[PDB]
Amino acid sequence: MSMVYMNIMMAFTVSLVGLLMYRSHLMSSLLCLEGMMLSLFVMAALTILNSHFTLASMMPIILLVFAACEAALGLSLLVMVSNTYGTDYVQNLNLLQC
Amino acid sequence: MNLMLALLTNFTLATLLVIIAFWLPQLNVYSEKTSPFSMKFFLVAITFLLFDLEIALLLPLPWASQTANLNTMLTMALFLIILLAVSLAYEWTQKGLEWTE
Amino acid sequence: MMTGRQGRATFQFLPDEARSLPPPKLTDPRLAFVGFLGYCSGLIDNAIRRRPVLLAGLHRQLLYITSFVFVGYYLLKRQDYMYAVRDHDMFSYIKSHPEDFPEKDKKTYGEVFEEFHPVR
Amino acid sequence: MNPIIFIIILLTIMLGTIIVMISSHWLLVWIGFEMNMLAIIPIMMKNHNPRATEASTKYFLTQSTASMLLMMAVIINLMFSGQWTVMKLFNPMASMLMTMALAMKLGMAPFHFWVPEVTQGIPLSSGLILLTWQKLAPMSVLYQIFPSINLNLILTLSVLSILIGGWGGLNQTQLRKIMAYSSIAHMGWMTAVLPYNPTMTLLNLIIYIIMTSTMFTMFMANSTTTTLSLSHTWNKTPIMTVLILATLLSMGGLPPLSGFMPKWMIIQEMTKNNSIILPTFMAITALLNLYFYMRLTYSTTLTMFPSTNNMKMKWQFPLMKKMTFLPTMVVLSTMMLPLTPMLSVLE
Amino acid sequence: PGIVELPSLEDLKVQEVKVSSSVLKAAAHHYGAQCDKPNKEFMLCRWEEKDPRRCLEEGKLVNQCALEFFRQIKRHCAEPFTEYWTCIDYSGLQLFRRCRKQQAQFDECVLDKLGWVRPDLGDLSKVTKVKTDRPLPENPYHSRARPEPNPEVEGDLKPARHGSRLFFWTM
Amino acid sequence: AKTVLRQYWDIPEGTECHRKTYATTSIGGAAGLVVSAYSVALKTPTSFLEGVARTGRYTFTAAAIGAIFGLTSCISAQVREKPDDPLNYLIGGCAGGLILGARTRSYGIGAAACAYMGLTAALVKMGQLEGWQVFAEPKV
Amino acid sequence: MMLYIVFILSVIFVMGFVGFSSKPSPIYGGLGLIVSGGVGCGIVLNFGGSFLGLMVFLIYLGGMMVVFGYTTAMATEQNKAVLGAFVTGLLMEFFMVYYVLKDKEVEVVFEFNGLGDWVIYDTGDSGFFSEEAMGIAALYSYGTWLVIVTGWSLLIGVVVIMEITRGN
Amino acid sequence: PFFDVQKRLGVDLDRWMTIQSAEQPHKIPSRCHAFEKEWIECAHGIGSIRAEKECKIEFEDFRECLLRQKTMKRLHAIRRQREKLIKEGKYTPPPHHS
Ligand SMILES: CCCCCCCCCCCCCCCCCC(=O)OC[C@H](COP(=O)(O)OCCN)OC(=O)CCCCCCCCCCCCCCCCC
Ligand SMILES: CCCCCCCCCCCCCCCCCC(=O)OC[C@H](COP(=O)(O)OCCN)OC(=O)CCCCCCCCCCCCCCCCC
Repeated sequence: MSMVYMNIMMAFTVSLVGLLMYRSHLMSSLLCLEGMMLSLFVMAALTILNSHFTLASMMPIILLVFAACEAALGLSLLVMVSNTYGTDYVQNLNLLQC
Repeated sequence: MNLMLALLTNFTLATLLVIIAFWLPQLNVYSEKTSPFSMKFFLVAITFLLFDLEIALLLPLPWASQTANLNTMLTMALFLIILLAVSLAYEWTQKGLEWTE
Repeated sequence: MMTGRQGRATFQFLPDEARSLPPPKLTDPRLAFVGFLGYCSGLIDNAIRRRPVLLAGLHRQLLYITSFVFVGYYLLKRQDYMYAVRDHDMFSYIKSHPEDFPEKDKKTYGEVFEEFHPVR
Repeated sequence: MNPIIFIIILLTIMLGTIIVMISSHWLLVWIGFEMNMLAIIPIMMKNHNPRATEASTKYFLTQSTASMLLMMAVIINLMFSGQWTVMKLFNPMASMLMTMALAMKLGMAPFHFWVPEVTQGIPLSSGLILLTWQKLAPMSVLYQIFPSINLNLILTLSVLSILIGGWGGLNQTQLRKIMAYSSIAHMGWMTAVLPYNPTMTLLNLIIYIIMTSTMFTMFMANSTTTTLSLSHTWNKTPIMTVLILATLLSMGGLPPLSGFMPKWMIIQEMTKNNSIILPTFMAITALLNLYFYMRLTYSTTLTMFPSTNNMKMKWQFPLMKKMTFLPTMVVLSTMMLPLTPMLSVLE
Repeated sequence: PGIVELPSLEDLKVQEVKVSSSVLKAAAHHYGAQCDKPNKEFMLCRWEEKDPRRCLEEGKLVNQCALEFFRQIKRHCAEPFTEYWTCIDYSGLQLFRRCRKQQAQFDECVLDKLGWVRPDLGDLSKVTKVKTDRPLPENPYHSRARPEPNPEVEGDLKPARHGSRLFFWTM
Repeated sequence: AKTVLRQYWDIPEGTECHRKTYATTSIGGAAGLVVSAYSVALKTPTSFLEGVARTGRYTFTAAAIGAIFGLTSCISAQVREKPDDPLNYLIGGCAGGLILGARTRSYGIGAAACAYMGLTAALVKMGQLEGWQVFAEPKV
Repeated sequence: MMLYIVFILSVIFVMGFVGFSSKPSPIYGGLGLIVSGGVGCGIVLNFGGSFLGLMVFLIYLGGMMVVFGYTTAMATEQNKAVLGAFVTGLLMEFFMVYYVLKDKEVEVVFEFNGLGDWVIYDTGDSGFFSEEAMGIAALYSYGTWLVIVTGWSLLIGVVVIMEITRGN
Repeated sequence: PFFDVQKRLGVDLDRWMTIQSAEQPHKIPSRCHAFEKEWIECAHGIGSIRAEKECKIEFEDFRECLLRQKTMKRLHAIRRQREKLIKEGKYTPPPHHS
């Protein structure tokens, strides 16, 4: 591939592992989710710019617009979780076991 | 390289003033002194984000006016702005832009 | 498997070439069964709403039967077309590759040796 | 919720799924999924209670993660082939993430732990959308990229789904959880025959949607969500118990009902490819599904459970629920075996 | 695979045109109306051959016309031209509209001394035709023969032989 | 899993029993870690020390079963001079099944495990002889 | 050492990811994601993407990340695991950097090279425009379908969030 | 597509950005326009089962223009050989390479 791709590709892996291992806060994981889209944004832009894929120069912007809209929907749920149990801890969200 | 030096100088200068500001008066020796989530604020931030994203789709308009398909380009340009105004109307009528409990 | 067929018009319920095939008869056994299904749906409609099963809503029962037969007629028309296409492709492919489908050499039972296993 | 906003949100759920099915570009496929997840959360939060809030959160995190993996597969596929077309992927690593992203969205084992819990925390009408409509979009993509899916991966996810759906359902009394595990079990059948004959993946999907929609509709009519509450139906609407018996028997694959057709055709398309061990193991493990279906038939229609005194006040009012297409769905769920050769319309 | 063939260091040598971008930009309009024929032959060569090694001889002809073009200015209009590109060279953007007064003198000088007419707005951007004896390439992409298509299915669509033939169904 | 299985099937049956046992012990040991990997994840141990005790317990029980299958099934093929014989695997499967009962402290599990593990092992040997396929490659 | 600016930035890019991936307090986690975003734009700028790089600052850092920090300060109530994860992350980064700088070839899932990012850049360009800008401006002439679906999704985002946050 | 609505209606919803050799604004080409064109014209109409065998030569060239894997191996070899001879007194870079 190339030398830069290794770190971008390894940055996605770090964020994925970070998202799959919650500690206590729900806000912490949403950041790991928005880190993933940042790595995908940079990785796609590197590919498109280097190959002179002109019409694909708009794709990274579309990736950013939808990923931010999804992030907004994520924060709204976090707020409604905090207004119920007083904190954004994931251990509280355990009613559905039974 | 020029833009890199300009950023380095500005932030390096700011750091110096900050540290010498926390130390220059400490060259002096003064005797030791001793001894609710709001929903409406959150909705302003989220409304700004969705509006801010729609602005991202409008920034390339000046370049988009150089095309040979002005009829198509002018149709979609007025569609995005009209849709952005429709979002404002929905929040306005649904009491989104209010600060009274 | 029959998706990228050479003779194809995508996203068409009944291509033009299907009109050269005989239509399903209005007395088709499959079409009578589809109509019978519509009638059964009518009776259940009365039962779940606590109406007289056999008599209530004869006008409603008539549209249950007609809609099933109407939809059933076209599905059967497409069913017989897709099977006609399969045979059409199967036979054309056999002509194009005669070496892969040779004419079997036929030997009478007087000469072919089959082992005998007695039951004793 | 305002009725007009309810229609608008529903049409956006449909539009998201339709965009996935009419798109020849991976970006529009991804956009289709995003528009679909954005619109379905409000119908899960509509009842405004902690359980709904928890269910919507567990669904968002699962579907958000799945969409990120899918977009990673698309970019890897762009680097190694320089195109966006919705077809076979050109890198084995892209195929794995793509196959795993779709598995998470579908709810296949071992990416299954959210289906029982999300379906339990939302109303019946929201569960009906979740278990039937939300499965169309991922299956459409699998129909198109199956030539490059890793065989051992897709067949391994299929086998686990059949097992975990079976064992999970035995230990359930809540109706919403029983359908959730039933949904996991039937997914394994759809993806087991996918490498061999994708046409039978659609047939099993169509039949599953019809049968599942019939069950949820009958539960919604009597507002029943527990096994016991369903056992009072014989004393309120006797006809509805006979329809539940027939559908439950159909879902179990017992001939001569409709639910035997897909299990019948999938076993045919696998023995043609000299697959004998897998269809037998799949068919035998499906008897677990027939068991906890039969248990509901014993407490609903084949025995008369105890009733309560206040039930007598219900006899004086009719059913005002919509029960849309219930007469038509129930007949299609039971009396379609003689029309099996009609599956060619799906080719 | 193969070995990339490259021309020799003596096959590329030619007398360069060593004048700054301001000098070229001052003479651009007259230059394009005088050396059009050798110029367009070279460009037709490049867009057709798609290989710079195939159009080296046309390239040298482009250089020679430019050298001869500037010598004529060197003989008749030197001071007017030297004063024209000095004003162009002063601006960071090398604007024409800042030097209309000096342009007229240079434009008039060439008109009298050489009969050169400055092309009008929109002339140098026109598609033109060039008569060349170089044969048209047959396989410019060096592509191989395409794989032959599948046999096409043709004939009459007759009904299925005994129907679906699905297990026991008779139609 | 692809490379280790090749090692087991490359060795002809009833020979080099030391290497076959090592191959079987590896597979069972791996299957033990996979099981204990999910057990720790879904059922949190009370402490780190308790976690490693569980992971070691499952890993040894799984590795003990596989160790005795390859050893027992390879010795049997030697004394009987019958490589292509499923009965060799039946003895190995049941021998491994008893070990499972031994670790669980139950005679019922040992008897049930011996019967079913032994039956499954015999089928595996039959498939290798006759080329049965669990994940068949699409052909038609 | 200025020829390897892109690789140096990428190394800082990863270190920031190990920062907030270890999940310190949300206040510091968001701080680390701002650093990675700024470094991320730096990489995109050096590949020729100026509009895309600046769009990261305006929309990602000055947009979403401000809402993240704004929501953290209002709904977050201002260990060994954090340090353990953070140290584990840096070590893997160091070894990946160490090997790709020793033999200039590393194989982890993919075959990566270590010559330098500059070796793949295009060698010819004489246009009177920015190729990146032309593509993005094509959103209005070519991307009619994209504009409609994107705009509708943003409009539905407004409707959906108000529904979720009403609470009654 | 699962449903070919675009082909039925003759409307180009998203086929304009699928490939990098399609029509680009101002006729700006991609770096691998020639290679993509050759592979597309080789594999057209014969299905992907055949194209994986009868158009492998073109595909390998296309993938070589995308990731440039083979070229970087060759340059890497030359750099090592020059470096090895450099630290032995056995090589002398010419004036125009320094
Ligand atoms: C060969 C010598 C060993 C055998 C000796 C036998 C004597 C008895 C001792 C038993 C030992 C059993 C171990 C056998 C495993 C090794 C043999 C094998 O089959 O290989 C499997 C795997 C090999 O690992 P790999 O580096 O990929 O080798 C590539 C070779 N092609 O090796 C494995 O790791 C398999 C074990 C499962 C690994 C996955 C477990 C989950 C990992 C995630 C951990 C949890 C998530 C991490 C974060 C949690 C927080 C810390
Ligand atoms: C062909 C080439 C050869 C290939 C290698 C052959 C060797 C195969 C090795 C077999 C691996 C078996 C995997 C199971 C490992 C044991 C799992 C385990 O650790 O738990 C066992 C479980 C313990 O439960 P318990 O201790 O009571 O609860 C503790 C709570 N703290 O106690 C139990 O409940 C036991 C239940 C286990 C049942 C699982 C199914 C048995 C394994 C199926 C395979 C059968 C075939 C094996 C024979 C060889 C086949 C070729």
